[PDB]
Amino acid sequence: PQITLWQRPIVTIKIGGQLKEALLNTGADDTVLEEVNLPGRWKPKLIGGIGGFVKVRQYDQVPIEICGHKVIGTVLVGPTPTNVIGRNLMTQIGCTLNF
Amino acid sequence: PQITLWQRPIVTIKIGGQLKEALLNTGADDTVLEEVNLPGRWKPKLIGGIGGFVKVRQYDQVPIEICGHKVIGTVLVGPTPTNVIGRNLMTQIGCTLNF
Amino acid sequence: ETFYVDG
Repeated sequence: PQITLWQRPIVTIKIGGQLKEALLNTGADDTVLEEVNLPGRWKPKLIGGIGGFVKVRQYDQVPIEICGHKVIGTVLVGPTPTNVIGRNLMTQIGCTLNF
Repeated sequence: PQITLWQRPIVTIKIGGQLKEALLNTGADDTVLEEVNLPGRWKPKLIGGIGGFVKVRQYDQVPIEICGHKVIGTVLVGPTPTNVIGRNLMTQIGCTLNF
Repeated sequence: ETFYVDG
């Protein structure tokens, strides 16, 4: 699709057998999602850094469907004010900024 | 333009007679820039909200050139870890997400 | 530095 930015670019995603919504966020390096139970291995990762750090679980090479595109990438799982699709997954779906 | 997202989408902008760099951030509603001295009227605005709020100066209808496109929009001025072009100005330049 | 934002 071509998505205009008058509203927040929220899309449907399929992850870990669940249907969720998340924000396509070009200002975010990584993808952070809450309330998902993913199978397989993980390691803790410290993110943010303003006021302290937030610890999340890093799962590598996670199959995820983003607005109909089945891709693979790292997903950080932890509490997040809004589910975020970061550049790491936007590259996978071939998402570009155009003007 | 077409900008891929393998790196952070940093572009050159001209604002208040200065040349700056800023991040094209589809996850941000508003544009926030630091170390710019804009002429004309402003009013305080509270932004953020995690851990407290940050107070910035809101300037409306500011002429700004973003990656060669001369547009007008609201610019918030205050300390920001990185200069951000938010959706409010991406709509003005006709910037879309495409995949 | 993931970013986003409101206010």
